[PDB]
Amino acid sequence: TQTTVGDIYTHFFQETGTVYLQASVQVTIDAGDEDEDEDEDATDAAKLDAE
Amino acid sequence: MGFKTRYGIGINPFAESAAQAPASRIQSGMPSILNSLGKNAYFRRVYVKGI
Repeated sequence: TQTTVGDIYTHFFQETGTVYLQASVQVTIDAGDEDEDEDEDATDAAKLDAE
Repeated sequence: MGFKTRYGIGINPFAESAAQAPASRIQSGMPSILNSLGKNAYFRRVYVKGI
């Protein structure tokens, strides 16, 4: 999901709760081209929250 | 049954403190992307990682 400046996004963290985030600089949320293979840490949701 | 209330908030004058003059003589004193996002001088926040 591609961020756009001035917009508002919302998310819920598995360990701290829900929160609303306003993007300030356009960026790709996922990792750009990262968060695969080398992680070997946890579930899909826990990977998104870390990023 | 429902509840309703109106509060409103506002930035402080000289908050940015990097410019010597207001933009348009009369300007909104309410926080926004172009006036309050990470530009205030009254507050600094630093993450702590390692503990």
